Amino acid sequence: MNQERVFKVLLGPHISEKATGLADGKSQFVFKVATDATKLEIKKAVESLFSVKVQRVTTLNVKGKTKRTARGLGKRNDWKKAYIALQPGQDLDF
Amino acid sequence: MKANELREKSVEQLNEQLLGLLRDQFNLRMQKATGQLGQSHLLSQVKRDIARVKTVLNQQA
Amino acid sequence: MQKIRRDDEVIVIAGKDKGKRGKVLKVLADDRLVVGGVNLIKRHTKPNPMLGQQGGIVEKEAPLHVSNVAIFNTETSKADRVGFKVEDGKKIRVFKSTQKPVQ
Amino acid sequence: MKRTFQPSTLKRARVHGFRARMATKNGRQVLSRRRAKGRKRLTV
Amino acid sequence: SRVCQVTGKGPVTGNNISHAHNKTRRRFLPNLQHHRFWVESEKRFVRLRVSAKGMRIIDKRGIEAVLADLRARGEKF
RNA sequence: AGUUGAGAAGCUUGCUGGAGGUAUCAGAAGUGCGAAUGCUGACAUGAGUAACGACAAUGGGUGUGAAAAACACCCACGCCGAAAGACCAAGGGUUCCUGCGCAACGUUAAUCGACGCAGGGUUAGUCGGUUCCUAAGGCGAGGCUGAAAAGCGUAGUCGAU
RNA sequence: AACCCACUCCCGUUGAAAAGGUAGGGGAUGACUUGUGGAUCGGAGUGAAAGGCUAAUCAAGCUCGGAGAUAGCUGGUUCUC
RNA sequence: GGAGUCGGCAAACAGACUUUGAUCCGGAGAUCUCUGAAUGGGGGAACCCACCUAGGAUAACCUAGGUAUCUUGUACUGAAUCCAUAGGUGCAAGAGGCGAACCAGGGGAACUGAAACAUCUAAGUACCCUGAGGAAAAGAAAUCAACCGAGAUUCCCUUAGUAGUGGCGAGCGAACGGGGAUUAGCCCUUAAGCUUCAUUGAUUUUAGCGGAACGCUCUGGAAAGUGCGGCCAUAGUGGGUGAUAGCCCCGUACGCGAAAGGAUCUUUGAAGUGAAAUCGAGUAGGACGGAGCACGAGAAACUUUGUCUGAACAUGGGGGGACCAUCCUCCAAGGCUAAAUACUACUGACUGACCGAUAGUGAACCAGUACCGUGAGGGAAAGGCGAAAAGAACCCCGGAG
Ligand SMILES: [Mg+2]
Ligand SMILES: [Mg+2]
Ligand SMILES: [Mg+2]
Ligand SMILES: [Mg+2]
Ligand SMILES: [Mg+2]
Ligand SMILES: [Mg+2]
Ligand SMILES: [Mg+2]
Ligand SMILES: [Mg+2]
Ligand SMILES: [Mg+2]
Ligand SMILES: [Mg+2]
Ligand SMILES: [Mg+2]
Ligand SMILES: [Mg+2]
Ligand SMILES: [Mg+2]
Ligand SMILES: [Mg+2]
Ligand SMILES: [Mg+2]
Ligand SMILES: [Mg+2]
Ligand SMILES: [Mg+2]
Ligand SMILES: [Mg+2]
Ligand SMILES: [Mg+2]
Ligand SMILES: [Mg+2]
Ligand SMILES: [Mg+2]
Ligand SMILES: [Mg+2]
Ligand SMILES: [Mg+2]
Ligand SMILES: [Mg+2]
Ligand SMILES: [Mg+2]
Ligand SMILES: [Mg+2]
Ligand SMILES: [Mg+2]
Ligand SMILES: [Mg+2]
Ligand SMILES: [Mg+2]
Ligand SMILES: [Mg+2]
Ligand SMILES: [Mg+2]
Ligand SMILES: [Mg+2]
Ligand SMILES: [Mg+2]
Ligand SMILES: [Mg+2]
Ligand SMILES: [Mg+2]
Ligand SMILES: [Mg+2]
Ligand SMILES: [Mg+2]
Ligand SMILES: [Mg+2]
Ligand SMILES: [Mg+2]
Ligand SMILES: [Mg+2]
Ligand SMILES: [Mg+2]
Ligand SMILES: [Mg+2]
Ligand SMILES: [Mg+2]
Ligand SMILES: [Mg+2]
Ligand SMILES: [Mg+2]
Ligand SMILES: [Mg+2]
Ligand SMILES: [Mg+2]
Ligand SMILES: [Mg+2]
Ligand SMILES: [Mg+2]
Ligand SMILES: [Mg+2]
Ligand SMILES: [Mg+2]
Ligand SMILES: [Mg+2]
Ligand SMILES: [Mg+2]
Ligand SMILES: [Mg+2]
Ligand SMILES: [Mg+2]
Ligand SMILES: [Mg+2]
Ligand SMILES: [Mg+2]
Ligand SMILES: [Mg+2]
Ligand SMILES: [Mg+2]
Ligand SMILES: [Mg+2]
Ligand SMILES: [Mg+2]
Ligand SMILES: [Mg+2]
Ligand SMILES: [Mg+2]
Ligand SMILES: [Mg+2]
Ligand SMILES: [Mg+2]
Ligand SMILES: [Mg+2]
Ligand SMILES: [Mg+2]
Ligand SMILES: [Mg+2]
Ligand SMILES: [Mg+2]
Ligand SMILES: [Mg+2]
Ligand SMILES: [Mg+2]
Ligand SMILES: [Mg+2]
Ligand SMILES: [Mg+2]
Ligand SMILES: [Mg+2]
Ligand SMILES: [Mg+2]
Ligand SMILES: [Mg+2]
Ligand SMILES: [Mg+2]
Ligand SMILES: [Mg+2]
Ligand SMILES: [Mg+2]
Ligand SMILES: [Mg+2]
Ligand SMILES: [Mg+2]
Ligand SMILES: [Mg+2]
Ligand SMILES: [Mg+2]
Ligand SMILES: [Mg+2]
Ligand SMILES: [Mg+2]
Ligand SMILES: [Mg+2]
Ligand SMILES: [Mg+2]
Ligand SMILES: [Mg+2]
Ligand SMILES: [Mg+2]
Ligand SMILES: [Mg+2]
Ligand SMILES: [Mg+2]
Ligand SMILES: [Mg+2]
Ligand SMILES: [Mg+2]
Ligand SMILES: [Mg+2]
Ligand SMILES: [Mg+2]
Repeated sequence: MNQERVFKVLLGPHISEKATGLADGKSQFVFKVATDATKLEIKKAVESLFSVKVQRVTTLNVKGKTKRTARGLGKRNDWKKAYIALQPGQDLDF
Repeated sequence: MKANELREKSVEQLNEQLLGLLRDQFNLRMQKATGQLGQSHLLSQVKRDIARVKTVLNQQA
Repeated sequence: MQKIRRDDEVIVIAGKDKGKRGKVLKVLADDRLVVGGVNLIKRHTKPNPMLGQQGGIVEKEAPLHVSNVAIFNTETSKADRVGFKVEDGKKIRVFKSTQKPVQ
Repeated sequence: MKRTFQPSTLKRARVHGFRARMATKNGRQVLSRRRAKGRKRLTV
Repeated sequence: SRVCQVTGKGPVTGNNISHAHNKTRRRFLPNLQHHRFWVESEKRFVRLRVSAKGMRIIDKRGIEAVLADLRARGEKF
């Protein structure tokens, strides 16, 4: 993968109560990634930027909610989410 | 950063101007996600600075 | 080029504030101006505690049409019309009555 | 009682789909007729 | 399809008129058969779908001259 | 409202309205409505009348609340149980969970909801696809046929049940 | 029995339902029932044949054009003397 | 250009940009995801799976290019078969699809009218299909006239609803001759003309610049209105500004303007084409079955051809409405050719004894939308506070309604 793609796969961390508990209980962090990022690319970008060692990545696609307005039906974008598991002891700074 | 001084550099010097800018944009995306970004204008400013470099880097060929 | 510019000394012709003088503060779109100290209004705002705190009754100027004012010529102490003098290198606005540049 | 419309997405696409209109020339006149009217859908 | 190879004769249309003068659409088709022509120079037979009028033209001009005209307009046989 | 003509109609004024109207004589007409089981909206009568969708069934206590037959919890009754329980496929598409709400929707009320607003939620080498193979059938380089569009079909490549 | 069907009565007919329900009824290892995919159609298809079925439409579907078809037939046709 | 700006519904709150020239407008360029003729192979359009070449990474790839089919040309190559033919590869050039109408062709109805209905009409219309162009087609007499003459094609007005034609019914319908719009001809002993270039000049188009002349008074929330007196005019019935403005703003008459693109017309050089080689033979003429000529077999001439035949060579051949004789007039079987003519989906300016929200487009509004249908397809309703949001602070009843 070229040197451009490293900075373009990760779209930032995902903030929720479930991600907060995962990061503490079992060292598993949740990220927002590009809709075409593969597990191999996500694993390499985290290793290259955050200077941690990644063992497994599980990924899922999320549908965009549809909100009904006075002008008809409108929907938000579809995004992609990844759960990244690290070594038993090490954290991921920001 | 203007396009006048971008044409004072070589193709060798123009390819870490882009790498530095791309890393700079990445740090801004991370701040925007966590809500600790007050300099809202920096997001679009770096977007046009990347596109400016890619144009000059193409006028050479 | 604009016949009426920001921070100009003008006099109001036509309207309730006719005869008054002031400085131009803003030049809005759709041919409207905001002259400081004239065409004052009162606006009452309900102070919802959420999303910041709000007050009571505020004082502010209201816009008026750009053709209801005129440049005040401090040579005859009365309103005049402007024109764009033929340029040696740049347009200069001058008074029609006296053929002198505006300041 | 059994009604006339029994949905199936596979059979919907193979009779009224985009690639089914483009196969025959009479189906290509249907697509161009809907483009002229200005239809938003244009396909099933 | 049903067109003479050497003259381009094709189907045309017309009417059938009865004794009470009722008219119905019909067609007139060329009288075209399959035939093999021995090309003396080429040392081989050539098969065409020519009408009986095209067989008379090949008599008058030869198969060498008729074939060259077919080649010119790309009418591969 | 008053008045004037034989009539279609004209004239003058009170109140409302808040910016346009057109004498006279001519010229042009999308020129006059009660009917067409006329067309489009609004509103009556029937009439506060029928009905409120399986005849398994409900009774108390407590809580919240502006307000409780219907919401939540407790005690006690009934009903299904080769289903009215549980799970796959099709089909649907956020209806799933949480906080805040009750205008409209719910054939009654609603503090409740498959309803409104906002946030969250779906993690696979082994599960189902895709990838490999073909059935019926389809398309089909050349080809053969056909006024033209085109029809049939070989090599081939699609097509799961 | 499940499943497929529809012989009788009553209810319902502004229906719970533009063809149902409760009670009884026929077949139920076969000329059986059924899921998925595919083929045949408008003077054409399919039919153990009722002129039946071909999207609640059938002695010739639906849709858009010829088209404002034609109507010696009904209806209607607006201010004053 | 010359001071504000970060598109609208659509407002608020934040971050900012700039006279060291922003936002904005015009010319040129760069980027240009997936789908669609879609073209590397498939496919349920917006998806799935690849191969080859070059360079770069060492791991489970990246960047940048090629890989459809057919036609024409070209190089190599090679079956039955000896030679070579069919075939097979590799390179180039071209096409493909869309578009409201106009044009040239291929196929081609019925309702209806005839107060029934077959011939006939409707009508070579509707529709389907193919091809080209900014126009297309046709065009330089084997044409007419009538013993006098005209002189290519196309379009308009007459001749004329006439001569004809017609179950001689309903109907269809010329030409000769006149008046006009346009003006042009050139070649097969190789030409006009047309394209593509490279030059010589001019004009237009894509943005802009200057653009004159009014004060006082009364009513009024507000003058442009009342009254009095002036000024400008190649600019005086434009738009809107707090009620009705030549002199308040934007404009208007009139003049100026283009770094750079497009287009048109002119010179003058090049190449290609025109182009069919050599004046026209399976052609003219003929018989049978149709079509077109206004002309429906009729005394029925002329053009065209599905079947079958078939001349002469300027002392020769075609036509002059059956046919013959005499006269007159043209030279078919090879080509190219502008203008006058047809249309408008699209762009600009101006205008209207056109509409004013049940009207005018189906659509003034987020309309080919909502909704209806498996689909093709059908198809709505819905404008206005005020000059300016100054859009109602604060108190009271009520569920923080
Ligand atoms: Mg997964
Ligand atoms: Mg979206
Ligand atoms: Mg007939
Ligand atoms: Mg009155
Ligand atoms: Mg007005
Ligand atoms: Mg009048
Ligand atoms: Mg009327
Ligand atoms: Mg009446
Ligand atoms: Mg009425
Ligand atoms: Mg009536
Ligand atoms: Mg009446
Ligand atoms: Mg009625
Ligand atoms: Mg009525
Ligand atoms: Mg009532
Ligand atoms: Mg009663
Ligand atoms: Mg009663
Ligand atoms: Mg009752
Ligand atoms: Mg009941
Ligand atoms: Mg009931
Ligand atoms: Mg009930
Ligand atoms: Mg209880
Ligand atoms: Mg209680
Ligand atoms: Mg109850
Ligand atoms: Mg029990
Ligand atoms: Mg699904
Ligand atoms: Mg919802
Ligand atoms: Mg729920
Ligand atoms: Mg709640
Ligand atoms: Mg209720
Ligand atoms: Mg209540
Ligand atoms: Mg909800
Ligand atoms: Mg396979
Ligand atoms: Mg097969
Ligand atoms: Mg096929
Ligand atoms: Mg083929
Ligand atoms: Mg396969
Ligand atoms: Mg397969
Ligand atoms: Mg399977
Ligand atoms: Mg069943
Ligand atoms: Mg039966
Ligand atoms: Mg029965
Ligand atoms: Mg029965
Ligand atoms: Mg009984
Ligand atoms: Mg039984
Ligand atoms: Mg029963
Ligand atoms: Mg038995
Ligand atoms: Mg099927
Ligand atoms: Mg079919
Ligand atoms: Mg039919
Ligand atoms: Mg019978
Ligand atoms: Mg039948
Ligand atoms: Mg039916
Ligand atoms: Mg019929
Ligand atoms: Mg039909
Ligand atoms: Mg009618
Ligand atoms: Mg008709
Ligand atoms: Mg009547
Ligand atoms: Mg009356
Ligand atoms: Mg493609
Ligand atoms: Mg393909
Ligand atoms: Mg492809
Ligand atoms: Mg084409
Ligand atoms: Mg024809
Ligand atoms: Mg007929
Ligand atoms: Mg008549
Ligand atoms: Mg008749
Ligand atoms: Mg009749
Ligand atoms: Mg009859
Ligand atoms: Mg006819
Ligand atoms: Mg062209
Ligand atoms: Mg031409
Ligand atoms: Mg002539
Ligand atoms: Mg003579
Ligand atoms: Mg006769
Ligand atoms: Mg100007
Ligand atoms: Mg001026
Ligand atoms: Mg007013
Ligand atoms: Mg004015
Ligand atoms: Mg004034
Ligand atoms: Mg040629
Ligand atoms: Mg000749
Ligand atoms: Mg010859
Ligand atoms: Mg002949
Ligand atoms: Mg003959
Ligand atoms: Mg004839
Ligand atoms: Mg003949
Ligand atoms: Mg002949
Ligand atoms: Mg002749
Ligand atoms: Mg003759
Ligand atoms: Mg000639
Ligand atoms: Mg020509
Ligand atoms: Mg309307
Ligand atoms: Mg109105
Ligand atoms: Mg409408
Ligand atoms: Mg639908």
